[PDB]
Amino acid sequence: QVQLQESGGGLVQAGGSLRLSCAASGSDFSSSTMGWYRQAPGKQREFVAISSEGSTSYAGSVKGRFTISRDNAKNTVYLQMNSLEPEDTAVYYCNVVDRWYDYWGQGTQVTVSA
Amino acid sequence: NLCPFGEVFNATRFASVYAWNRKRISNCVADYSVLYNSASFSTFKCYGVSPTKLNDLCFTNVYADSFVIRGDEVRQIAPGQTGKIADYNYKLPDDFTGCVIAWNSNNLDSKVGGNYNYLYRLFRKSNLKPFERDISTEIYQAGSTPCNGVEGFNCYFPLQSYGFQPTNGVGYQPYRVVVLSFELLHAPATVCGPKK
Ligand SMILES: *[C@@H]1O[C@H](CO[C@@H]2O[C@@H](C)[C@@H](O)[C@@H](O)[C@@H]2O)[C@@H](O[C@@H]2O[C@H](CO)[C@@H](O[C@@H]3O[C@H](CO)[C@@H](O)[C@H](O)[C@@H]3O)[C@H](O)[C@H]2NC(C)=O)[C@H](O)[C@H]1NC(C)=O
Repeated sequence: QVQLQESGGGLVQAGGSLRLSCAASGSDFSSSTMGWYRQAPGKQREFVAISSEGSTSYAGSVKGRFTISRDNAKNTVYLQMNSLEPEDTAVYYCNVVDRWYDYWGQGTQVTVSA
Repeated sequence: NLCPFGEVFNATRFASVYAWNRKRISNCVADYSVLYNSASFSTFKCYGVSPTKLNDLCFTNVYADSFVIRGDEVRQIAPGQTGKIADYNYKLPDDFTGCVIAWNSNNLDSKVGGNYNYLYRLFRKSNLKPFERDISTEIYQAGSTPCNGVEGFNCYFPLQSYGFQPTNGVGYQPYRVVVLSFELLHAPATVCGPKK
């Protein structure tokens, strides 16, 4: 079956940085859709940054702060999370969609203090 | 031996409608009788073929299309429907010969405080072609001003969560849907029932 390796996260000071990664194995990830969604507690899960094959795409509050990259060679998507604010505290889940299914990560907690 | 119906109906993972799963079923024998009779399935409606006459018939290809939608939206899995699921997520053809099977899965596909794993596409520039699958995530331009990859005023992210809670009423509950797609060509037949 298909698995996803979430790595990164933890506590940071406000203004700190982080980098999340999510590496994909178990399928063909040619032209696939990879990126991150976040869920602050009691709120709906909302998207953060995502690359489908046509376009990459960013949430409103993270433009200029967060950057999404992938190398197709290692089947890994990266999220460089700069300029972190205590609003950004959420569980961050990577999303990978191949030709057959959408898959989710287990979630890495990211917490920002003031 | 028999066609693998365990693998499609009792699958561990069911996909979101925008990212629906197509398993191809060929070169085997299929008893549809046990499926039609089962009261597990609330919806079992067939288009252009009788449910009685399933084991008699012979088809060139049979496809199993499976996804999770809202309970209201099961209406849209029919030929010639319109709505957010039929226009932007999963489209049947006008000449669709085949069967739509669905059942409630509130107990598996909802958790407390919402299941945000299942999504649906809310906007697209065109309606989908039949059996077309869109997993694009570009920001939808709803206005005159271009989007620059950012969720903005008239710039919207196309995938919306169902967020299934168990406290939702039956219309807003998770239903698993399997679509059996019988294709007939001038090609030779691959899948017949037990009686042929
Ligand atoms: C889809 O799933 C239902 C549920 O069955 C479960 O998942 C299957 C893949 C198997 O792993 C099952 O062992 C598991 O329970 C299947 O229907 C069910 O079939 C089983 C037998 O395989 C039935 O068990 C029996 O129950 C009767 C009385 O209840 C006993 O007398 C028998 O000795 C035996 O224990 C089970 O009740 C039945 N459930 C329903 C809802 O009818 C189904 O076969 C499967 N679909 C396919 C095509 O595989």
